[PDB]
Amino acid sequence: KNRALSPMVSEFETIEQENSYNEWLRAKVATSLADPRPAIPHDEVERRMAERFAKMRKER
Amino acid sequence: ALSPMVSEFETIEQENSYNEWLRAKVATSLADPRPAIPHDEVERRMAERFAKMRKER
Amino acid sequence: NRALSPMVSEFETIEQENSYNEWLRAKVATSLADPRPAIPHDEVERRMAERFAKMRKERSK
Amino acid sequence: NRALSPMVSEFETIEQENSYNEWLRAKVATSLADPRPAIPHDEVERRMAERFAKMRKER
Amino acid sequence: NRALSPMVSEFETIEQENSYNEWLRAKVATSLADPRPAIPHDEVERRMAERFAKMRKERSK
Amino acid sequence: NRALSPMVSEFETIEQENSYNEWLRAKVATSLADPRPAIPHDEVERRMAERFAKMRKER
Amino acid sequence: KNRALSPMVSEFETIEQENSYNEWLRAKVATSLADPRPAIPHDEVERRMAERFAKMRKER
Amino acid sequence: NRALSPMVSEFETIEQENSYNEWLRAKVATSLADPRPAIPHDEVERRMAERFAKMRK
Amino acid sequence: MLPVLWLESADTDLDDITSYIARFDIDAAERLWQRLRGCVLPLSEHPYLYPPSDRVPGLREIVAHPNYIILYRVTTSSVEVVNVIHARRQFPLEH
Amino acid sequence: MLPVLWLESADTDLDDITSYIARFDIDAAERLWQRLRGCVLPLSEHPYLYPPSDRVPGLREIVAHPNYIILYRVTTSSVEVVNVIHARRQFPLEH
Amino acid sequence: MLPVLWLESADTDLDDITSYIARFDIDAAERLWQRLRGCVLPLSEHPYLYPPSDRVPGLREIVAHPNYIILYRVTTSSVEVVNVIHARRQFPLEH
Amino acid sequence: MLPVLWLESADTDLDDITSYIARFDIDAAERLWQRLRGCVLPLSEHPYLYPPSDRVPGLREIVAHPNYIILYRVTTSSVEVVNVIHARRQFPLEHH
Amino acid sequence: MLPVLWLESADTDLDDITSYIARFDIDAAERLWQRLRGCVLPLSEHPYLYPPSDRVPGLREIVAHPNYIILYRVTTSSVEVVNVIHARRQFPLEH
Amino acid sequence: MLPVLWLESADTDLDDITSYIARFDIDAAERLWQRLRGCVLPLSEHPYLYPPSDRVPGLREIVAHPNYIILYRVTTSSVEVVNVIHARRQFPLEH
Amino acid sequence: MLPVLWLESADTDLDDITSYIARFDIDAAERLWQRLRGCVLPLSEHPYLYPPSDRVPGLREIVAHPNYIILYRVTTSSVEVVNVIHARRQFPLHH
Amino acid sequence: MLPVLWLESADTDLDDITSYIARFDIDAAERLWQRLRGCVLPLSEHPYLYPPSDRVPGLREIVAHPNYIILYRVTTSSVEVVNVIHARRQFPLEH
Repeated sequence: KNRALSPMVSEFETIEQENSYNEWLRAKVATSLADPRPAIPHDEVERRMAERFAKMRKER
Repeated sequence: ALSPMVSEFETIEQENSYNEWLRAKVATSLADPRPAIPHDEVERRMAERFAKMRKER
Repeated sequence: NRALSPMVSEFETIEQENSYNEWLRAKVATSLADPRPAIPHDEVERRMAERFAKMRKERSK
Repeated sequence: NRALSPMVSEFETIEQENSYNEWLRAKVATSLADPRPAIPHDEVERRMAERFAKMRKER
Repeated sequence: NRALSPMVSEFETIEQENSYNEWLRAKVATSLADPRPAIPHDEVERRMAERFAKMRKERSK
Repeated sequence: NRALSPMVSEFETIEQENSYNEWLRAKVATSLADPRPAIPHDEVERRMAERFAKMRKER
Repeated sequence: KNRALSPMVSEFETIEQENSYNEWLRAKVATSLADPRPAIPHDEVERRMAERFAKMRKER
Repeated sequence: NRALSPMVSEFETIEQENSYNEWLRAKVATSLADPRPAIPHDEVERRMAERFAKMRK
Repeated sequence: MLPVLWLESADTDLDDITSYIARFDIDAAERLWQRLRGCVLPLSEHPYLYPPSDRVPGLREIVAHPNYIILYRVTTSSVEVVNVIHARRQFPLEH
Repeated sequence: MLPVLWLESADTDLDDITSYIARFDIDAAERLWQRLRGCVLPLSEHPYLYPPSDRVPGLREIVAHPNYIILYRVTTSSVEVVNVIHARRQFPLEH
Repeated sequence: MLPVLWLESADTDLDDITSYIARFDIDAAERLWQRLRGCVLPLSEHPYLYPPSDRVPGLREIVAHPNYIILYRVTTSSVEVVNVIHARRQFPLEH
Repeated sequence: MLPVLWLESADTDLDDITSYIARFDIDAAERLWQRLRGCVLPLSEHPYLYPPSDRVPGLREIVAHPNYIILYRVTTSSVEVVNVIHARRQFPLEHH
Repeated sequence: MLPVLWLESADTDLDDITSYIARFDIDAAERLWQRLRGCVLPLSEHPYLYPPSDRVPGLREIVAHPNYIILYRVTTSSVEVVNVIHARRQFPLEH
Repeated sequence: MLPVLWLESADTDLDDITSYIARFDIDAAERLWQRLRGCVLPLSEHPYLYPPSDRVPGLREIVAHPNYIILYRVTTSSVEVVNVIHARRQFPLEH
Repeated sequence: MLPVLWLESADTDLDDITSYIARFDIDAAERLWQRLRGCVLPLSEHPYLYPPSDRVPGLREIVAHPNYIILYRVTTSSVEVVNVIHARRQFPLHH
Repeated sequence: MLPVLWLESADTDLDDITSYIARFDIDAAERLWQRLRGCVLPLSEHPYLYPPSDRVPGLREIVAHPNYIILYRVTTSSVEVVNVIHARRQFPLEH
């Protein structure tokens, strides 16, 4: 039995929504932790973001 | 017109209405003459309110 | 009353724990209600240091 | 030995207290001898979280 | 006075550097003589916020 | 190009600013492309000390 | 009574001299902790030091 | 030459200081020219522990 | 270190929010109080941790929960919690 | 001090979120990245600021914005950002 | 910082505990006073260090020694030591 | 600040203590872990908050609970939790 | 942690600098304030980061921008921002 | 911490700058090196202290002096000083 | 992090030491102040670099120069420099 | 973290010094080794703590004891103790 949740007691609208989300989240994390690529320094994420925005703005 | 990926508000008129409510709520809150209470008095009240709730069941 | 494991509680039974916690709030409630003022930590240090001075001079006759 | 006052000691007698302390040093010696690397706090968090989950579930 | 390379000094002459430094010492001495207490950083932000807002209203009218 | 106030910018015109920044970007791009290894800071200190020592002895 | 000390073994020439120095130091510390004046921020010491050097150099 | 005050310098003359610093720069240059590998701090600890043990026999 | 203090409006916000949630789920109410309390007390050593508010100049906002925001200010002598509000609804309201 | 690193998955998340928001408002995208950036960099000096995750033991959750959560872990050698997710929907999705 | 103060009843506790102990082992009475003194002094700079009390809401408990607890509260202006009690016996009694 | 780490011995003690208390009262076990965890994490910003141990040189003692002590030490790079023990009894030591 | 305060003269400097810059480019004035603000708040946790000033003994200078310097000092109880000036010209003045 | 390294280009920059200044004033050149030196070494414990560069994405700029800027980057294993340039002129060059 | 403070006695120590040296060499005295200053400010982020003094219980000694020792202590709220002495002779004997 | 290594010359110095002292007072030899060891071990987390040497460029000096100096340097990959010398006498001397 699904239950509706008040928007002052949950960011989810039904317990099914919430349970589904937490299972998706746990799965998303498991996948990220299993990737074998090395982690990147914060400032390279900076570089990538800076250039992505630059790319996006070169359009209109 | 705001995508829920973009904003916790659905439009700019509903955002601005919330922000004006907030600003007025704060103004009111800051004007009150009553003294601030230390954090641990808040803890004491919170403990009392939960205790009262749990009893009444 | 039913015994508690000494890995579970610092009290031997539940009655003994409740007896303690009621005593404790009663002791606190008294302390907070006392009209006398609070004293700086330094005064407690002095009082204590003098209370030991007296003790050891006493144990010397 | 002879009994210590419960307001003076957490041990019932001196012999009991010295036994504990020798036991305690033995424990510390073993722990520092363990060749395994220390784990970050947040991995202890996750081991605890799972040990409570399995306990609770098996009930 | 003696002229200075734009890569030796941020000032053009030694005269202008000495004048600046005396000016700055004077400014600081005034600042620390002001009787009024210091204000929290977030009050400076509040004022900065409202001044920028003011400037933007005026600029749009 | 048009002049900017000395309070607003450390360049006198937009043209001068843009020039500088594309210069800087080029400079950095070659620096990073250099195949040689980075040197520890104390090696830089050693070289600076000697560079100054030379300058002084030449009065 | 006294012993001379090797310059490789001690920064003092004599154990009477080492002990004299250490009692002097304990005395010196004790009066410092007993002064009732407040401690001053590091930067104020820096101000005091700057003005003393500046005075010294002028006075020459 | 020049004598030096014991509160100005850990040396007594300006040559003794110059002599020491030349000797030091020499000692270092030799040290850096030795072609042997550095040893980890732990090996120095074990060596020292053994040297003291021998000395107490 | 700055001491942490709540304005009284902020405590009735807390009273209103947990009262309301508790009509549906007391544990959820008590879990939220535990979150809010744990967000606020480290402000005594990191008062500038959270960004200035865009909407209320001079205040700072904590997003404590996807549904709740704490507004606080850093004064000369203390950290004051000013209000606790739902992040997307105008709640709790004005009694 | 622990250095701050991002897992490649977390940066993909970043790329997915900002590109979608930019379909509507590039400015808002930049603002959110500016917020996310500001939540994680003080972890370098205060790794245990944000609370342990209830849903993913071993990680900690930053509620950076009422719609976005950062998941991170404190390792022996670094703070790693593991994922950036929408707080209410399952987004960014799989790839 | 907050100044540390003792309620008069705390100093009576501390008096009653030290005199009882010292009619056995006076150096033990002094060692304990040194423990309690050292537990309390850092409260001026870290008043929220010790956990909230579960049995007396609004106070905090220091477990200074396996047999002794310090109860204190942090105030608008001060840290106040409220009582010093045995942790398992009801001692000291009032008088 | 220093990062906080547990030696595997300390994690084992923590396992032994909570599982044993959990034979009787699993909430009491969970409350104790919450106390121990909250005693340790402040050490990251104030490693020297507790005085060196008289009986175990090199270590520092936290009395987290009238029945439980945390032993820890400060190193060049970290705060390390070394053991978690009963304050009064020789507990825990598994018999392997 | 030392809290960050501004002397009123430093806030006047700030008012005059941002005003003058905004007569030409208001977005540059806002960008400069954001740089100044970001130079100053890490002083709360690292007050001795910047070099002691050689022209004004007892203060320290941040070169926040090729044209602007922040002069500040570390007191018993706080970091105080004392003045914000142009690096090359005798500006802001008079008042 | 992260150890501090210079790219060979930065040391050349540094040689070009000090040698040029030393044509006019060798003390000024030595003071400037002492300033640069003291800006760079604290990056080993606070690498994220200075703002991202808006001109060279992925680096950060120290305004060490109203005329000189240090560009550095924070890698996985080290802080790298990348270049030292004049803040307003295209100086020095690169060979 | 703790603030660095000097007891008035230690600044008198500094005054006399540098005065005496300056009779012979002002530059030597100025270089010694620069050394002493550089030994003391890193105490702010690492108050406990130096081990407890064994001849002055409560204090820690820095050997700042083969002829000068700094005695300091760590309090609940600050690093305090207590005295600056000559390492070998009983020197120095209001500000 | 950078590993702490000794050059063979440094260990020879340490052999030469402790053996000399041990002919008079072996406990003093041990105390000195304990002191040098203590100065050097934090170098793996604070390699730049001690100041650049004036007389040997590229190295740094620890005044470990009024009579003894440690010379060390920070390489790409490590901290290397280079020599241990008497602060005042040319000792130990060559082989």
